[PDB]
Amino acid sequence: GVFTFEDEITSTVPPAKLYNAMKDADSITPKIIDDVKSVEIVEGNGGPGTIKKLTIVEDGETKFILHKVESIDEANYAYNYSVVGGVALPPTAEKITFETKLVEGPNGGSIGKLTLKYHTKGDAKPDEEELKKGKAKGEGLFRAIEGYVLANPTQY
Ligand code: NA
Repeated sequence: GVFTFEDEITSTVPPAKLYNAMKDADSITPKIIDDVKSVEIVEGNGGPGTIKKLTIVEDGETKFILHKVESIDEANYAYNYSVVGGVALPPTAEKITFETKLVEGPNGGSIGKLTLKYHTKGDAKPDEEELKKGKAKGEGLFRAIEGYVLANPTQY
């Protein structure tokens, strides 16, 4: 089964810029996140369908996460990707998607929804903590991306 959660948020950065930064996740993430060290394309051209491998060190031990790029709606400032392998997936959970949608803000800010789709195996329901870890993680990347942009205004 699949279980969906939606969270709403705002940013001072206009959505067009956040979106650009969002598309450049491979580049930025290793810089902003201490534990992320690299992102490599395994197969695909960076578009939807692409499979990526993230290398991390956590508590000094190297680990791998596997991502799939789900869709892109540039006109709509939407960037979606799923965690398809690695540390975030318990056996009941087959995948976890993170979707980010941005809309025009009142103050030349961005209005955005973070959607988490938790796909479990069979009738299993999501673990409470995994869900909590996943929400924090989604929100975390968004903030990190926002931070990079504030730090560097003209890059995007
Ligand atoms: Na790093």
